[PDB]
Amino acid sequence: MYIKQVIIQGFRSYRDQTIVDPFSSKHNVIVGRNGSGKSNFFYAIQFVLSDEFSHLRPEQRLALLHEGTGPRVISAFVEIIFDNSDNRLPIDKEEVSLRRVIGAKKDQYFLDKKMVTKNDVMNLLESAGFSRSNPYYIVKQGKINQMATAPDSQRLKLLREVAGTRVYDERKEESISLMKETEGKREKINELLKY
Amino acid sequence: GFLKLIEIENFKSYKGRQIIGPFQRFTAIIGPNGSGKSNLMDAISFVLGEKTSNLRVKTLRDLIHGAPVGKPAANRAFVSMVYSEEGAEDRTFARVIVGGSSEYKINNKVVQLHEYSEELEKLGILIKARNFLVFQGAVESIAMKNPKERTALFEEISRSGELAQEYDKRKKEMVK
Amino acid sequence: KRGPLAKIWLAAHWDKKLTKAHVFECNLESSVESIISPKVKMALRTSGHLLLGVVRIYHRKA
Amino acid sequence: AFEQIKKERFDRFNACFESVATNIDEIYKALSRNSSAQAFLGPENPEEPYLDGINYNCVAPGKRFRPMDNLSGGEKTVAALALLFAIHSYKPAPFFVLDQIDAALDNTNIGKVANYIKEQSTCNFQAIVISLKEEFYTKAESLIGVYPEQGDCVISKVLTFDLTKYPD
Amino acid sequence: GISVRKRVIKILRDICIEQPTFPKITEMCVKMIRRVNDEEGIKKLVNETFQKLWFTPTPHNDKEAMTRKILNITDVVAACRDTGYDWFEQLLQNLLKSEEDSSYKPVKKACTQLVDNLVEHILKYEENSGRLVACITTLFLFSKIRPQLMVKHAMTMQPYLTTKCSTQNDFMVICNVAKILELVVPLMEHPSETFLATIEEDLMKLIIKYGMTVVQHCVSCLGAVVNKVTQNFKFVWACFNRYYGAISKLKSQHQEDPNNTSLLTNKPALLRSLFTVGALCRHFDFDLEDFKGNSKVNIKDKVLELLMYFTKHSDEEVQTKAIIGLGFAFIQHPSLMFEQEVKNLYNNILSDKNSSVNLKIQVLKNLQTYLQEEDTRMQQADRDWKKVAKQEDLKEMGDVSSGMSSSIMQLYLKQVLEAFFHTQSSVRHFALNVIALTLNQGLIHPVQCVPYLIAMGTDPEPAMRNKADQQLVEIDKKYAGFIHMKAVAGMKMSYQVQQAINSALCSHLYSMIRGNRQHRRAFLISLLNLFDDTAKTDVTMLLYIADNLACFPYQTQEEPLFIMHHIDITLSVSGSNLLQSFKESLIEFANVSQGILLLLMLKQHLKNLCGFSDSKIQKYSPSESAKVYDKAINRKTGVHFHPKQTLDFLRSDMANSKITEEVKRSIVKQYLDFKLLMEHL
Amino acid sequence: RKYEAIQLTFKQVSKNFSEVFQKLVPGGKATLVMKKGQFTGVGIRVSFTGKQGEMREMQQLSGGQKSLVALALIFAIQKCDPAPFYLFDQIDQALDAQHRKAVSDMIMELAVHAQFITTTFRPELLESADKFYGVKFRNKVSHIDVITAEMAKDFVEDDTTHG
Amino acid sequence: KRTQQMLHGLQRALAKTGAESISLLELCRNTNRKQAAAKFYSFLVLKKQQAIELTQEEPYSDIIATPGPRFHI
Ligand SMILES: Nc1ncnc2c1ncn2[C@@H]1O[C@H](COP(=O)(O)OP(=O)(O)NP(=O)(O)O)[C@@H](O)[C@H]1O
Ligand SMILES: Nc1ncnc2c1ncn2[C@@H]1O[C@H](COP(=O)(O)OP(=O)(O)NP(=O)(O)O)[C@@H](O)[C@H]1O
Repeated sequence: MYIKQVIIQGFRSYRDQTIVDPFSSKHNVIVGRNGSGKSNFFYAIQFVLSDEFSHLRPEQRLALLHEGTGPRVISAFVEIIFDNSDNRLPIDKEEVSLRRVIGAKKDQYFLDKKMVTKNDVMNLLESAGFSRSNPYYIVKQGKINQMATAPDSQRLKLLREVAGTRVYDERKEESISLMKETEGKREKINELLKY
Repeated sequence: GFLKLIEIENFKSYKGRQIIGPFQRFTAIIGPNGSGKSNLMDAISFVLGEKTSNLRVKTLRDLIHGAPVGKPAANRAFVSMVYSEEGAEDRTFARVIVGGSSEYKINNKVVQLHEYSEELEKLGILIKARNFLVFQGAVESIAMKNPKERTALFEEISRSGELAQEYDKRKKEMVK
Repeated sequence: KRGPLAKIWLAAHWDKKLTKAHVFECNLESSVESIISPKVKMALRTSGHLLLGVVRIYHRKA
Repeated sequence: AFEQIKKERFDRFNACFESVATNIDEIYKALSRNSSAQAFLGPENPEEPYLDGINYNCVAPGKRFRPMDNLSGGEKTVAALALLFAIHSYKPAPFFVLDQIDAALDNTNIGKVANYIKEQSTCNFQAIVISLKEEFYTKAESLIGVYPEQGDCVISKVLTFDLTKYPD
Repeated sequence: GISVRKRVIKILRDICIEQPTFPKITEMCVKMIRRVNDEEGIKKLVNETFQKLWFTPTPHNDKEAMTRKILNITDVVAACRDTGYDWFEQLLQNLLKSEEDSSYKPVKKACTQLVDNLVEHILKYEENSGRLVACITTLFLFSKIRPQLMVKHAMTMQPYLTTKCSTQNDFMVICNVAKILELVVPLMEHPSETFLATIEEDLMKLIIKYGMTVVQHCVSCLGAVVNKVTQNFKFVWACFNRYYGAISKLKSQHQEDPNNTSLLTNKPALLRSLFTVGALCRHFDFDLEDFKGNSKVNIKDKVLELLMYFTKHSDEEVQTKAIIGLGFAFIQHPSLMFEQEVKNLYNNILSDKNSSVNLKIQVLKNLQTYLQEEDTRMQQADRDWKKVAKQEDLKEMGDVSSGMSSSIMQLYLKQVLEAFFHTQSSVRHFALNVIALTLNQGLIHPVQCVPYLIAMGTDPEPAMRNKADQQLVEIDKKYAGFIHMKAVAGMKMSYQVQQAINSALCSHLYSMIRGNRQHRRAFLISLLNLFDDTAKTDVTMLLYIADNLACFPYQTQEEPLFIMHHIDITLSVSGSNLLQSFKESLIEFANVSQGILLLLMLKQHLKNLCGFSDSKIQKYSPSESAKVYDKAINRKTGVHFHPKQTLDFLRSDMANSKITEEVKRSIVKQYLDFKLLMEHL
Repeated sequence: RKYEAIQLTFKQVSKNFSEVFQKLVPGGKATLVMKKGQFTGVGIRVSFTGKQGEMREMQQLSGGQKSLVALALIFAIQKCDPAPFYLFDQIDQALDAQHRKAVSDMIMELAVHAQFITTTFRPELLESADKFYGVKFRNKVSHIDVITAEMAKDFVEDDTTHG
Repeated sequence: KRTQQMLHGLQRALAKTGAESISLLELCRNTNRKQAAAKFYSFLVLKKQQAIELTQEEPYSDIIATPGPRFHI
C-alpha cells in the first residue's frame, strides 16, 4: 500500500539500522557513490516480500549473513512497517509490522508477535495483490533488456498472471487427478454393491 | 600497423557507398540513441569474421538494408577495411554475400575462407576465439561465466584445440 | 472464523482439523454449491480455493 | 606416445597461462591506482590443467574476500577490463572495440579508466569506443558523430570533428 | 547432535543444583560457559539456567549463603583464568543485552548487588591472596563488559594503587586496577582534581619501580586519562624529553666509541629508555602543535632513525627492546611501515637462516598486537556512529584508513609462511596464531596459503593442529572447491615438514574430501600413479604416503576396490617388465625394485585388512553402478600391522646405498622375494 | 468467467499500451496482436519514423528502443490497475536526454497513485521528487540517511575528480 | 530545459548576420575542449530535431547549416 519505513539488523552490510525519517508517497530517489550498497537495500525489500530470492543453497545462505568484525552474528532480522489505510491488506491496523528473522536453520515471519505457518502469509500476499514468485515489478540492475528479447510465451504468462488467473488454473488441474481417482473408487463401490 | 578506415555498402541501415574517415590514434564513435551506431561494430565483426548467430539477426538475409522492414534494395553488400602497416603498402580485404554463401577477397581477387583466415592468423587475431569484442551487455558476463567456457577460450588461443582427437584416440587405445 | 461457509474456508486452507464428524453431516452440498454462483463481490482466487475445498469434501465423503 | 601428446598440450597451456596470471596480477594492481587490490587466476587439477576449470578470484579495492558473484557490477567491470587487457598483453592484438562499458561505473572510475586508456593508447594498440558520457571521449583527440535521417526507413550518415586545437 | 547436548546439560544443571560441595563443580561451569556460543536452543537454555543459578535477586538475609555463591563464582573464574575469557565475556554480553527493555530489570539490581557485596568483602578482607587477585580480576572483567556497575568505588580502590609488593599476583593487582581505571575514569560523575593529581603521581612512581608489562599497561591508563579530562601534557612532554635526550646522549657517545664501559654500568637506564620511548610514542601522540610548542622537527623520524641505528649492535636484548619499540611506534602511524629500511630489515631478519630465536617470536608478537588493536579500534569506533558521522563527505570514500591493514600483510606473509618450518615450537605456535587470526578478517586471498595451512596438521602438539584443522573446516564450509584444488602439494609439503622436524595424521583432510566422488577418484589416482610408476620419489616419502594410505578410515566400498584395481593393473605391467629385464640381464634395479615391492606389500596388507577374495575384487569394474557396493567395510580389531611390516621391509632395505658386497646378496634375495611374490596366490 | 476476464483484460491492456507508447516517443505507434489460436503467444508490432512502411520484428533493435518498450509496458500495466510500489535500478543507462526528460515528465504526472524509489547516476531523474536520501559506507559497514537537494544536484555532475 | 534555451541562443546567434551559414571552425575557435565537444553533440541533437540541415563534403572541414521546417520561428 504505502511503505512507511524499514528496519534492518545484520543482513548484508547493514549491521544495525534504527529508525529513519519516513518515506513520502510520490517520489523518493536514492543516489550514492559506486560500491556503497544501495542495491542490497532493494535485495532486502524483496528478500522479505518475495520468496524466490531465498531459494539458494546453504553455502550462499551462509554467505548472505554479514560478517565484518568482532563477534559473528547468527540471527539477522529485517522488519517492515507500512500502512493499509485503504484496507487492501485485510487485518485492520494503522501501521502493520512484519519481520523475517533469518538463521542458518531458522526462518520466521512475525506478524505482530504471533507465530505463522509460512503458507497463510503467501496466500495473504497473493490475495492482497503481491506475487510471491514473479520477478516482475522488481527490476535488477541489468535485466531490463531481457523483457523485450524474451519469447512471446513468457509475456503471455506474465500478462495472464497480471490478470490474476494462476491459482484457479493450478487448483483445477490438481483437483482433476483426485476426482478421477474418486471415479475409480465409485467403480469399486458399484462392484461391491452388486456383490 | 593499425586500423586506418573502413567502407560500407547497403549493410544494416547504411544505404549507398560512403567512406568512413581516416582514424587517428584513438578515436570514438558518439551519437544520440537509436541512431544506429552499434552496426558499424557489427560490420567490423563481419569483415573480420564472426558466426552469424552472434550478429543479433537471424537467417543472414535481413542483413541487406531495409529487409527487416519488408523491402530489400539489391542482392549485394560490401564491407571492407584498409589495413595500413609499416613498409608503405596497403591491403584491401573484402567480403561480399551471395544467396546464402559468402565470398572473401584479397587485393580485389576472390579467395576462399581458409587462406584469408591464415593471413589474419599471421596478423594476430583469432576470430573463433572471440577475446577482443564486447557487445552491449556482455561486460558483466565476462566475469560470471561458468569456468569451462573460460577454459575453452584459453585453450582456443593457445593452438591446443587441434590436438584433441590425437589425445583421446591415444587415450582409448592405451586404456584398452 | 465467522460465517456460514467457514468450513469450506478451513477445508480450502488448513483442511487438517476437519474431522469425520465435521465432513459427515455439517454441510448439505447441493445448497452451498448453488450459493457459490450468485454471491456478490466474490474473488476469483477465493472461488478456486472454495472449489478445492468442496471437491476435497466430496472426496472424503466418497 | 601418450606421454608425448600430454607433454605437448601441457607445455603450451602452462607457458601461456602462467604468463597471463603474473601479468593480470600486475595489471590490476596498476589499474586501480591504489595498492591494496589482488587478482588470482588459478587452475584446478595442476597435473592435467587443460581439462578442468580455471577459476578467478579478485579482491575489491577496500573490502574483505568475498565470492565473485556477491561483488557489485561496478567492480566486476573493472575486473573484466583488467582481464581483457592482460589477455591482450600476452600476445599482442592490433586494436580493441569497446561498446558502452560505462553501463554502471561512476564518473570517477571512468575518469581513472580514461587515464589508463590514454597512457596505454600511444604505443601499444589502437582503441575505438562507443559511449555516451563525454568524460570518456574527452581524453580522445578526434570525434566521430553519427546521425540518422527520417525516411521510408531510418538512413544514417557519419561526420568527423577534430579536437587537437584546444586547451587542457 | 543437538539432542544429546540438551540432555547432558540438563543432567549437569540437576547436579549443580542438588548436591553442592561436589569437587567437579568448577569444571562443569567451565564447560557450560565454553558452550554458550555454539547454537540457539542451547544458548536460550544456558541463559535461563545461569539466570536462575547465580544472577537472582538474593534478598538481604542469610548473607553467608550469598558469600558461598560468591566463593563459587570466584573459584570458577580463578580456575578458568589459564585458558581465556572470551566465552565468559560473550555470556555476559548475552545476559546484559538480552534485556534492553524495562521488563522489571531483574538482573541489573542483582548484578549491582554482587559487585557491591564483593567490594564489601574486599573491605573486610583487610589482609589467600590468590583469592584477592582473582576477585580483583573478576571486578576487571565485570568492568570491561559494562562500566556503569563500578562507578562509585574507584576512589576507594585508589589506596591499593599507591603501594604494593614485588610478587607476581601483586603485579596482577596493579595492572588490573590500572585497567579498571582506564575503563571507568571518563564516565566518572564529576571527579576531584587532587584525586587525579595523586593518581598521576603514583602512576609515575610505579613506572619508575617495576617491570615491563606493568609499565605498558599503566602508561596506557595515563594516556587515556590525559586524553579524556586533564590537560597537563607538559608533564609527559618533559618525561619524553628526558628519555629522548638520554637516548641521544647514549647514541652520540656510542657512535665513535664502540669499546666504552658506560654500557656495562648504565644497562638498566638504556633498557628502560627503549621500553619507555616505545610505550610513550604508542599510546599518546605528542607530535602536534602544543607538545613541542613550535614547528615540528619530525621526532617520529628521529626515534625511528635512532632505534634503527641501535639495531646493529653486539648484545641481543637491546635488539629485542628496540624492535618492540619499533612495533609500538608502528601502532600509531601505519604508513611508517612503508619505509624501505624497516621493510628490508624485517625481510632480512626473518629469512637467511638467522642465529637469533627471540627476534622471530618478537616479530610475530608485533603483527598480532597490531592486528588486534586495529580490529578493536575499528569496532568500538563503529559503536559510537551518530555523534561524528554527519561531518564526513559522501564523495570521498576514504581508503588509507581502511585498506592499509591488507597491504602491510603482503610484505611479510610468504616469509611468515616459510617461518612455519622452524625446529623450535614457540615460534610455530605464535606463527600459526598470527596467520589464523589474520585470515578470519579476509585481509588476504585464502588460496595461496592453503596447502601449508593444511600440512601444518601433522605436528605433535594437539592444540596446534586442533586450532589449525578447525580453521580449515571454517575455510572449507563456505567455498566448495578450494581444498580440492591443492592436495598433492599439501602432502608433499607435509612430508618436507616432517623431515624438518625429525597414526592417521592426514585422516582429517581425507574425511573432508570424501564428499565428491570425482574429486575422490581424482586426487588419489593422480598421487598414487605418479609417485610409484616412473618417478624417483624419496623412499621416506613412499613410506609416509603408504602409512597414511593404510591408516585412512574407509566408510564406503568404492575406495578399496578402486585402489586395488588400479594398483593391480600398474603392478602387473611394471613388475612383469622389471622381472623379464632382470632375468634377461644394477643398484638402479635395487632402488626401483624396493619401490615396487613396498607397493606390492601395501596391496597385500590391504587385502588382509578386508580378507576378500581376489575373484570378488576382479569382478568389480570401474563405474559399474553407483549403488552396488554400498556395504560398510567391517574392520577386525588391532590388525594395524602396516607400521611393523614397513619397519621390517625398511630393515630389508637397511638404509644402505652402494656400500659392500653383502648388499648385492641381499639384492639377489630381494629378486627371489619377487619370484616368491609372483608364486603367492 | 475466466475466459471472459482474459478477453476484457487483453483489450484494456492493449489500448492503454498504444496510448502510453504513442505519448512517450514523439512519433510512432505500436500494438499487441494475439497469435494463431487456444492461444499460444502474444506478439508486438511496433513502428516509428516511417509510420506506414515500418513493421518490425524483435531481434533488430537498439538498447534504447527495447528499454522504452519495456518501460512503456510497465507504465501501461500500472495505468490499468496500479501496483503497490516501484523501485528502479539502473534503468536510465540506455536512454538519451530527450527520452530521459520524457520519462521524467511521465513519472511526475503518474506519481499521484503509487510510490517510486529509484537510483541513477544522472541528474534529470530528480526533476520530480519530494524527498531524497543518501548512503554512506565507512568502516566496512553501510549506512543510509536523508540529505538535501542542493548537495545532491552538485554531487551528481559538477565534480569530476577522485573526490 | 537548458537545451531549448540554448536553441533560442542558436536562433539569436544566427539572427545577427543572416547569411544562413553557421561555420563550425569559427564557432569553436576560442573555447575549451569539453564545452566544444558538448556543442558538437548539441549540433547532433539539433539535426535530430529536424530544425536544421547540415552539410559536410571533405572528411575534416567545417559543417554548413541551414534552418529547416520545425524552426518554430
Ligand atoms: N554481506 C556483505 N557483507 C559485506 N559487504 C558486502 C556484502 N554483500 C555485498 N557487500 C559489498 O557491498 C558493496 C555494495 O554492493 P551493491 O549494493 O551490489 O553495490 P551497487 O550499489 O549495486 N553498485 P553499483 O550498481 O555500481 O552502484 C559491494 O562492494 C559488495 O562486495
Ligand atoms: N538492414 C537494416 N536497414 C535499415 N534499418 C535497419 C536495418 N537493420 C536494423 N535496422 C534498424 O535500424 C536501427 C539500427 O539498430 P542498431 O544498429 O542496434 O542501433 P544502435 O547503434 O544500437 N542504436 P543506439 O545504441 O541507441 O545509438 C534499429 O532501429 C533497427 O531496427
